[PDB]
Amino acid sequence: AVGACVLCNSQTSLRCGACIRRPFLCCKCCYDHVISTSHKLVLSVNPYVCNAPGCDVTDVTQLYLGGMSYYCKSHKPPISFPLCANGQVFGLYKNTCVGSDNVTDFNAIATCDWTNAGDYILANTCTERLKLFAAETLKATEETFKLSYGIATVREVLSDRELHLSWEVGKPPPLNRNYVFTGYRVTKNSKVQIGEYTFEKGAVVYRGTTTYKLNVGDYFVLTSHTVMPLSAPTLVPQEHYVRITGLYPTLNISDEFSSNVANYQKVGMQKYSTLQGPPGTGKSHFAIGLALYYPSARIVYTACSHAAVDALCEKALKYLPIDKCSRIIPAVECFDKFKVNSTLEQYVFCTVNALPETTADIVVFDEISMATNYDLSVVNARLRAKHYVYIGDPAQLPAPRTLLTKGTLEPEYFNSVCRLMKTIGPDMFLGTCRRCPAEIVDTVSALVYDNKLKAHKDKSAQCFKMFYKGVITHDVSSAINRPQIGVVREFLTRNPAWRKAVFISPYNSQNAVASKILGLPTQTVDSSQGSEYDYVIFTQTTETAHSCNVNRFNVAITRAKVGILCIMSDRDLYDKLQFTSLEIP
Amino acid sequence: SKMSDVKCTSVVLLSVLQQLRVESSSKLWAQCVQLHNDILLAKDTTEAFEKMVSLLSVLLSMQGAVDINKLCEEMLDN
Amino acid sequence: FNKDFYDFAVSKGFFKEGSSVELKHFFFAQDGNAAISDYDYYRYNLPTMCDIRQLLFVVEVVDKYFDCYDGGCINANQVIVNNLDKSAGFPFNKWGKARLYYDS
Amino acid sequence: FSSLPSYAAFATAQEAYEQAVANGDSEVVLKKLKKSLNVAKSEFDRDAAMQRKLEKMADQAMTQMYKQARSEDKRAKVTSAMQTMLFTMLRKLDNDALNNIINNARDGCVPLNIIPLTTAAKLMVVIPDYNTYKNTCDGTTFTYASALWEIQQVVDADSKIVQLSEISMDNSPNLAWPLIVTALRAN
Amino acid sequence: FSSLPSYAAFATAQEAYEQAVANGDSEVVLKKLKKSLNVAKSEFDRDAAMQRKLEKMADQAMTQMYKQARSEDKRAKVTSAMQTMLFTMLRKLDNDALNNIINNARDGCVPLNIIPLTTAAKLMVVIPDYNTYKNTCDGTTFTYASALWEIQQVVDADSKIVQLSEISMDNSPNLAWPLIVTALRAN
RNA sequence: UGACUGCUCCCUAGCAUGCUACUACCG
RNA sequence: GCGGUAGUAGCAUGCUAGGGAGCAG
Ligand SMILES: [Zn+2]
Ligand SMILES: [Zn+2]
Ligand SMILES: [Zn+2]
Repeated sequence: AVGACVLCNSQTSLRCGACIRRPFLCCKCCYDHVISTSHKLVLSVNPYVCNAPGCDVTDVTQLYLGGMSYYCKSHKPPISFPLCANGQVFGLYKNTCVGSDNVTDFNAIATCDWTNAGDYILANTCTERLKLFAAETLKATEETFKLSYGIATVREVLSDRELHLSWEVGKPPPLNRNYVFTGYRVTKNSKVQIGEYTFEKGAVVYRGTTTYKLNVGDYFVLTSHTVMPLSAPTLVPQEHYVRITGLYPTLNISDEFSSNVANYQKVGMQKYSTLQGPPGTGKSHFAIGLALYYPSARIVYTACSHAAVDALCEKALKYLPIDKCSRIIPAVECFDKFKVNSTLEQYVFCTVNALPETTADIVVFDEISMATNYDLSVVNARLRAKHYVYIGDPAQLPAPRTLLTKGTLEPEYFNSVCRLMKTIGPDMFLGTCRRCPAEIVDTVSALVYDNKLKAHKDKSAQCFKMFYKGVITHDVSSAINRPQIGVVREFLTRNPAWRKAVFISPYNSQNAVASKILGLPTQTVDSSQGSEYDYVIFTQTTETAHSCNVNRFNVAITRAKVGILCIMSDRDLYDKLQFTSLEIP
Repeated sequence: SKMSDVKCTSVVLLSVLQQLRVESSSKLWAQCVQLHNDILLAKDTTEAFEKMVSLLSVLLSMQGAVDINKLCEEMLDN
Repeated sequence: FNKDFYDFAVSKGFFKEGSSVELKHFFFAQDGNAAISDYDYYRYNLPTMCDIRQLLFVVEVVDKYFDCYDGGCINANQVIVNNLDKSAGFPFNKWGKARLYYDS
Repeated sequence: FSSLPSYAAFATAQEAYEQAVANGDSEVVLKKLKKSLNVAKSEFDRDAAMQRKLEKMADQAMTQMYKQARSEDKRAKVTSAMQTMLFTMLRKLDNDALNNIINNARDGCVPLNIIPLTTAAKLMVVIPDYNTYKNTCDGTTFTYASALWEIQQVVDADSKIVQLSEISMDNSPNLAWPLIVTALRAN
Repeated sequence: FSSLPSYAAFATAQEAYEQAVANGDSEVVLKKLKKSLNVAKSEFDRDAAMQRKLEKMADQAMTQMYKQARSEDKRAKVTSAMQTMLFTMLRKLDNDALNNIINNARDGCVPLNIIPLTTAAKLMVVIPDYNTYKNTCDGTTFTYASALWEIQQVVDADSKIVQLSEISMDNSPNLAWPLIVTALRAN
């Protein structure tokens, strides 16, 4: 149990008892963390408790160590010394201690709800390992609070598509089913296979993702594992390599790209690089480029989900051999198309969930946005490659910051990968303005991405704009928008080719209800991973707080190819944007 | 000397083979216990180096369980 | 295997070829047919009639080797038990050791 | 020793009674001073024996602690250690049969059963590549575990009975190379 | 010590003697300065050496009485576990075939070795080898103990289901041999 | 999963005795 | 000048309990 106080870099054997992760604190952190912050409990190779029939005084306060155990004051076999004395706590390594000058780390973060702005901003000015521990404590606080929620159950089997569900009574219950509910069932006393169910609509209408067999009494509740400690940093110092020696370059060179040999030589003489890439900025076709140009290079490809891997795998088997990819499946949405159970290849793909550690040479991942430093650290410890080319964008589809109570922080102050860039400067030049049109690129590079992309392709004067204020009407538990969906439908009828789109909306219940009289497939907003299509109907709300807070969906606009539909009710993103303005009938 | 170094490597070879759940096949654990009890009672270092090939081959025929390459490039026989 | 002790002993001139002291005491392993094969050694108990006129005299010369002792029954508060943390039999090793039944 | 709060009594009284014989005085003054020396001397040879017992006691509890923590890292790492022990011991033996089936089973030629010691003694190994076949066996003769076997049947992945004449750095790239060679012991 | 009923005398005698040191004290009042905190101090030490004995005695019944409670709570958890057994091994007595031999008995006493032999529903046969199998359990039905039993399952030592066709004269070398046949009573 | 006995070494807590100095009253 | 009495600290012996370990039949 001999861990490490990385609040001091000190090697100790204690840990705070009534604390979030029970981390390793030295004799000089666990000395002041207990007196001010009420953590009157420390855990060692043996817990600091009384050791006499019935005792209930367990506070490493004035407990005295004697007779091979920790006795107490009230009943006094004192004949010994107190556990806390002379600016230290008793334990191993009582001599080799360093101390910390920032006393109020636990005093500020071990009591709060892990959601305050001040905690985050002082976190983003810490070191790499302290912030790694901060991210592990954020995962740990999420999982700790994961077992303080409700449970679903079914006690009465009814006819299909008409069931009933009660969750709970008198406790503080909204949840954007993001990660869906797969509990396990019960019949009399043992566990019975049930499968995975999806609850979107809701006597209460029930949809079906796959055929199943309901039983009486089946419960649903989620169990999540604990993130294990990792042993690798997130970022790396800048150190230009000697030469491009040790690689196997290829005689043939592409000619449809005019910025390929320059960037190849650049990555040849550069070690690590980060960029701000919107969807379709080299993630689509440049991975194949570096694959063919650098054959012997052990390029690992991974996304946060298998669906962004699908975007490259669909056409990754036509131009290149089928066997060039390899992913493992567990026994999250996937499909068994590739050769699974083969962890040996030259272009071994990867997954955030799990993959064995053998070898790697080049770092290239897809969108790494919907996670904190956890993803960078798990991918740096899973495999350590010679070169780093971070494709994607730190602020593309950010992970929702659990419970929001105090507004939303300014993107500029992200964890590690956004402020460094806009305090030192961009490293590499990269852009794929092939798919995306200019009407989006102009404003997106006007807001945050100044002088990074050029207006290559023109616009067919198709974008829809109509300034409508509308009237909002909230209820006790929901709200339905009358004006804006109606005017959208009225505008759609004016074009004959508009019934081949999808039905995507900020809220799943709204579009689900509205599809019962139009007949459109249900869709939601979690991550449009590598899925670009021409027609789309976009919406927002509740703007004010949930939709109109910051540019959470600026990059996400780039899915279309010749035009998009994005209405807005404010006057901050149209001051110079030129969406075709028209008046209502 | 040489007969006491074989009698101590067959005690560590049936502990590696007992931690890999070879006890769950009572048609092969009954042979490994007979090749280990017979080495310990041997009285020649030419008829105990040949029951150490049968006993060691049980571990090298168990595939994934033991990473032979890692374990041989770990400051040992290369 | 205690490899440190064996290395230390070998580095001090032990276990040489043709030595007076060899290793002959080991831990022997057994397979799953060991308990029943040991129980089946009870086939060596055969019914045996004795010579009663001779045994009734031997039992009287034998109870003279036991004449210098004393004995009798003792109360439950005079009984001495050492190591109360040892098994308590069938139908009971399911609920505790001898301490549980000497306390209950 | 020093640094003890009750130490400025065995210094003043020790210095006083001391100098007191040079200047000198009545026996009354001497007795008075000695009955202050002993009165504030017991206070020193009591607070520097209790400490003398605490200083060694402390260095025992903080040694059982070192034992309860090394004996839980010695038990949680059993697997990783006995595999290292075995291969440190297998190198030192420097046998020939043991150093063949180990090198062979590192490049790929592992067996599929126990190596039998009899005279018929059927064997089944898995040659993964042509070089491993060329080095090991030539003709109908196979060398393994410092013994000679005679190949009786060769089988590719499913059931493809390879004739010994059609495996030759040539027809060889055209098959599923994990073979299953069957042999019998010699004499 | 703040409630011992002999602190008042000690406190006052200290004040009278100690606090009145600066004031000129003759050799007659000095006795009061000396033999007033004395005796009182002796009594206080006597009032503190008895309190220390009462405390320890007390803290030897608030520990020996937790142990009398612990054991009775435990005595009630085993008294309710044997009861939950002797009433679960009873609902299992086919009381039509058991009240038919306790009735034909002369007085109602029977040997215990004939109760599972004549009033049981299941038979378990453990077979070492194949030769024993064909003289004891051949076919799907066999007779034993003046009855007829029909085979229901044949597990093996590993506890994997065997079928009555894997049991040949020559497939026998390929089975974990202590074979366990489970059969049910017929008619 | 871990029986019944006997002997013996090491460590901690409590009880009484054995030569001393410290106290204080008493001779 | 000495003896007795009641606390306190310090060093060894024996006995009674608890804990860990070694050997024998
Ligand atoms: Zn804490
Ligand atoms: Zn510290
Ligand atoms: Zn206590």
